Amino acid sequence: MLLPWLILIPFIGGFLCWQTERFGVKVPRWIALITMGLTLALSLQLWLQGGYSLTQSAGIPQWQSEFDMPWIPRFGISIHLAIDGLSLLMVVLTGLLGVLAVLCSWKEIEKYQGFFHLNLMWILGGVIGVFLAIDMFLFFFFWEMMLVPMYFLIALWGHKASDGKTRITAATKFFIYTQASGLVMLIAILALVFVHYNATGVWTFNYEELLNTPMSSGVEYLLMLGFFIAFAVKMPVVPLHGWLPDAHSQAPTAGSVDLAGILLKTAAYGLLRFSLPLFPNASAEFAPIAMWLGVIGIFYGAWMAFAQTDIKRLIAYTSVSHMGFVLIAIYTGSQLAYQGAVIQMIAHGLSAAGLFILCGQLYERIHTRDMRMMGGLWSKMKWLPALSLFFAVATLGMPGTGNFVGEFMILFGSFQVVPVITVISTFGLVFASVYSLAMLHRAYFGKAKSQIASQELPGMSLRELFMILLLVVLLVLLGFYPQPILDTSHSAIGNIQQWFVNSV
Amino acid sequence: MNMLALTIILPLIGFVLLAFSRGRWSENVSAIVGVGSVGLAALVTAFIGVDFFANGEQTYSQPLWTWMSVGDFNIGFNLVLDGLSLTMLSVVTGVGFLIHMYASWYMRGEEGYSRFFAYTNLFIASMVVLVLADNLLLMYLGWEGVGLCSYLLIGFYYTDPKNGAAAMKAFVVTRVGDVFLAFALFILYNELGTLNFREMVELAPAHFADGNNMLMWATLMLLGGAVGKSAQLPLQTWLADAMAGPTPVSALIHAATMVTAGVYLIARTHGLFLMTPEVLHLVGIVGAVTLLLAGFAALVQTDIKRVLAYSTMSQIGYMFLALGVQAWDAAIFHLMTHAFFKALLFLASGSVILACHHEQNIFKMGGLRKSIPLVYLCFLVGGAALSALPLVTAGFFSKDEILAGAMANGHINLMVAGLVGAFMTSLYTFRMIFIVFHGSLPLIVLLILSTFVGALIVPPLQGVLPQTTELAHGSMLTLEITSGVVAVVGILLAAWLWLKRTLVTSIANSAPGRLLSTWWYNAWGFDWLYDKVFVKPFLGIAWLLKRDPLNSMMNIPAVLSRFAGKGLLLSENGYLRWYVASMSIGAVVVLALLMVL
Ligand SMILES: CCCCCCCCCCCCCCCCCC(=O)OC[C@H](COP(=O)(O)OCCN)OC(=O)CCCCCCCCCCCCCCCCC
Ligand SMILES: CCCCCCCCCCCCCCCCCC(=O)OC[C@H](COP(=O)(O)OCCN)OC(=O)CCCCCCCCCCCCCCCCC
Ligand SMILES: CCCCCCCCCCCCCCCCCC(=O)OC[C@H](COP(=O)(O)OCCN)OC(=O)CCCCCCCCCCCCCCCCC
Ligand SMILES: CCCCCCCCCCCCCCCCCC(=O)OC[C@H](COP(=O)(O)OCCN)OC(=O)CCCCCCCCCCCCCCCCC
Repeated sequence: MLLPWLILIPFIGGFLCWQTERFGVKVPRWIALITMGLTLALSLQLWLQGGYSLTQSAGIPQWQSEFDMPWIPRFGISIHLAIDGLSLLMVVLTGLLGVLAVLCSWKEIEKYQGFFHLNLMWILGGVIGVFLAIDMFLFFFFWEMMLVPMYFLIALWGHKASDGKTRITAATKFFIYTQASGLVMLIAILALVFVHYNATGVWTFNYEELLNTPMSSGVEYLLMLGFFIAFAVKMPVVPLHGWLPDAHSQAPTAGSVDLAGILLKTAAYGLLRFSLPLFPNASAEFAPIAMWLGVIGIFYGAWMAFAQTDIKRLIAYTSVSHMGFVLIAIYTGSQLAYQGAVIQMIAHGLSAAGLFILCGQLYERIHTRDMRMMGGLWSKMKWLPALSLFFAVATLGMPGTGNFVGEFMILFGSFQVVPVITVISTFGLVFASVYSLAMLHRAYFGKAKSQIASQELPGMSLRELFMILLLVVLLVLLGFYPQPILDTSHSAIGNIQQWFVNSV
Repeated sequence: MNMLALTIILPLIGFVLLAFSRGRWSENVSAIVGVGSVGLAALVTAFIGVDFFANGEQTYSQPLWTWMSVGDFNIGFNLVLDGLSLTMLSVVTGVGFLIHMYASWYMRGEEGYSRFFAYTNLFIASMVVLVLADNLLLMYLGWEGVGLCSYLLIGFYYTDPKNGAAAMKAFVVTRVGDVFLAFALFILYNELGTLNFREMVELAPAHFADGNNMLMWATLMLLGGAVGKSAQLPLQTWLADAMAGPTPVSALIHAATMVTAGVYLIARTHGLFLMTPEVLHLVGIVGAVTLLLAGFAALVQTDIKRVLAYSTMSQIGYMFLALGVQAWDAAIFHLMTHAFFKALLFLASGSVILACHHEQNIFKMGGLRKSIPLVYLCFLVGGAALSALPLVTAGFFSKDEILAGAMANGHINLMVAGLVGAFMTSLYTFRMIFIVFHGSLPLIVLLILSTFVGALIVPPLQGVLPQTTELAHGSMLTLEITSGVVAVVGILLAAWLWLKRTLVTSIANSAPGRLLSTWWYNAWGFDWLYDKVFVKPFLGIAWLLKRDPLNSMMNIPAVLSRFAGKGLLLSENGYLRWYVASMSIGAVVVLALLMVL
């Protein structure tokens, strides 16, 4: 009932951010903060009234909330929203990251700032719509309509130091990757709908009815592969990753775009919600390939992160390695590893948000991303090197931060399932420590390697400092007390796990 | 007595306050906050020990919350205290308090005073969590904390790139050890379903009645973590190269917290190690080999701090040997006494470094007894405890119990390795002492504690650790006699060579002698071996991959599309006759295709 308004509030807020552009230049940032805070507080309200900790696994489907309104009745297509514990954690994460994105672009006083806010809330509403939709066509519709605002702001609002051709190239690469993979997912969706219509005789795009689809072994594999190609472009899974560092490097300078579009992990949610319950046998046969792709992602992303001279590319490849861990977790079929993957998704969102915000601030003060032109920055800045030290410490998976809870719970469940992959992944944790310390030494330690690094730099503003400290506090609380998050997503994870292991 | 959480929280409060102070407070205020938090932890430890002895030495449990609860995966945030935890907590808090006082005197006028004390307070907090945890995951939290704090404190003078390189090396080597420890944790949860130490010991014999392979794997990985943190074979290079940091950092790492963590981990998990006797004898072998290599390296070192580092490695090898021969009480007693005299030796070395006001070589020094006699006396008593001077110092008694435990169990190779290691310790210790010296309330406190007064302290390990098998009184008498004779022979012989230097220069110039001296100066080539097999291939693969080959191979279809479009656009030449010709060609193709089906 309140989920249609969950998708509609960001859209109307961005529309009004564009509409009241005439009343001022610093007007639409307050409207942006108001609508993102409204979405966040509404999500917190539905969390507090959800009662997910007192919910038992009663099979699939099992939603806290659901809503259906017929949109294209010719194909049996309806706006069908639903919410349970995992999707609620994802939308609360989306609201928090959207609030941080609005707070991140606060000082961007431009003529067309209202349109940038409109694009940002179209992105956030699209991510929320992917997290809430349970109609397959409608889910794919949100999956692909997140693309156009993200393309336009990467191409037009992106990294100003680089030429416009580089930003346009990065935006086009990202759009082509994700839209081609989305079209493959649409092909899989259409084939599944037609197979069910041939089996029964009724048109439906409802996820709850497509679950009981009798398919031969091999057709289910192809449908799973189309879904996985979409979810692997967006995950990112190697070798479908390079759009991610080129899009992060050509993202807008403030860092809001990294938070709004990329650092929300809709592909892991899609694999948990759609790839495993619709095609459980095919996912079971596909599991070793996905696990070895995850291992390759971990080590390749670590080696790529060590090789960078740009900080933003280093953080992007760090994200690639962490999502390799998550990809190993999702295909284990283990409840402990699934819960660890949920914790890892949330902790990766918070920690990479902190890293990208700090990198954007550092670029604001030193006007370069090149790590050979900076050094000894611990003696020049007041807050930035120590908070960067905290987020790089959380990045390598230090206990006391939520990343450790996620990674080690993933590794506990995976060692219960796949021991050798777990051993190789823990040596990947050693690699994570190596690249985090390399970034810390190249940026903030040693002597100044240029003229801008030899100068005292201004301290951070109170808004950026307070949002960074909020991320720090949330990461520490996740590391020391992850139990509310686990109790929130226990029922949905349990139902997905039971459907996955009771069908193979 | 429920103030174990206080002993965790107080150094945490000190770290948080001094970190958010960011150097703005005065030096006196920063010293008060850091040293007062560590001293308050020590005082709460003292009261906890008093009440622990008042209640008949009973194990106490203080749960706080449930850290993780996912089905059968139940990890609690609970502390436990027994005699071993009390001994480690007392050693950590007291020696850390003395080092904090000396660092408060020593770091005057330095940059990052409050940052230094915040890092040391987080170090103390992490080690208190390490020694007080009742399960392996909370102990892993403390393990990673002490690793991170050691990285932060070794590279304290961050402007010098050598300091940062040493800190990064220490962190990476310790993290390898922690990955081995993580393997042990995964094995133990997968097998026993719990990570609580008492519960694992209770459930291991029933679960492993048929197959003992996974328990042997878990204990081997526990030893891997232990040698990772205690700087033993094959992860010992970081202690050699961690001299880049300041002197109280070295005292904290070598005496109070860092190197004792592996010994504590082996002692705490002694039930699992006793269920796998081959792994326990492997612990003893690792300790014996490590102390042999450390002594042979310590004789040929050139700086005071490197000699002290390799002496620390040698005595940690002694403790590992004592654990391997089931002399648990001797191992913990030697841990306390070595904490005392090694902290004292590092404090005196820092004093002589301040007196020389430079990182001067030891071969230039000589005749400093007429200028700084108190530092000479501190170095002499610390070396006498190091070299086991009989009936004067506590280190002699601790090594005597270690050797008695080695004798009473029936291990001859470990016994002779310990004897020649005591000989080697005497030679390198008095080599350093007579090369440098010929040719202060904490200082008094650990000078007193480096005598038999420190030997009077008995660790209360009756209920937690098993008692060592009693050697015969005659055999004990001959072992004490031969230990004293070996120590005195080493002292007198090293004083004979290193009082002019004539016989030493014979092997110090011969080609096999130069080869052996340079081989033992390079940590037996382990740094070179690790550079060749780990670091250089890592840099090579990173340089090979720096251009992102997978991105290019996925960019290949865009190149193919551009080439195909450029090729197809050549047919749009604008000639009407070619357009008619292409229409007729397409007509031919369509007609032929329709005819062939
Ligand atoms: C200019 C650039 C563009 C042009 C050049 C590049 C090429 C573009 C085209 C590429 C795709 C080609 C077609 C791929 C699908 C082939 C389908 C097929 O052959 O299916 C056969 C069979 C069908 O199932 P069947 O067994 O008949 O079921 C009835 C009884 N069971 O199928 C099965 O039984 C299952 C077969 C599964 C394996 C075949 C599909 C491989 C897909 C490879 C990509 C994804 C790999 C995994 C993910 C990697 C990391 C993201
Ligand atoms: C380059 C980008 C685009 C990707 C390539 C384009 C799509 C390639 C799809 C290849 C499909 C190969 C199918 C081979 C068999 C076809 C004839 C046949 O025997 O069909 C069997 C069956 C009809 O018999 P029926 O009684 O209806 O069976 C019900 C059980 N499903 O048939 C059915 O029931 C329907 C079978 C549908 C199979 C799924 C089709 C879509 C799968 C997702 C996309 C392709 C795979 C992922 C991408 C590959 C790499 C690019
Ligand atoms: C738990 C018991 C022990 C068990 C093991 C635990 C190990 C894991 C611990 C994880 C936490 C991160 C550890 C590393 C943090 C390093 C921060 C740092 O360097 O602080 C020092 C720095 C002051 O240094 P200084 O040079 O004087 O000032 C810079 C400018 N002049 O400080 C500053 O510049 C300002 C402070 C920067 C950030 C400090 C740390 C923040 C994270 C911890 C607290 C988070 C909030 C806790 C409360 C949450 C709500 C209840
Ligand atoms: C090794 C770490 C040791 C612990 C100290 C520091 C931990 C990190 C501090 C920030 C995060 C705290 C997260 C945990 C808070 C308590 C969670 C909880 O469940 O509390 C409830 C518990 C009483 O309920 P109980 O019945 O035990 O629970 C069973 C199911 N409800 O409540 C209790 O039992 C009361 C617990 C009180 C704890 C007070 C801690 C004060 C810490 C001050 C310094 C903070 C330093 C933060 C940074 C550390 C390094 C990153």
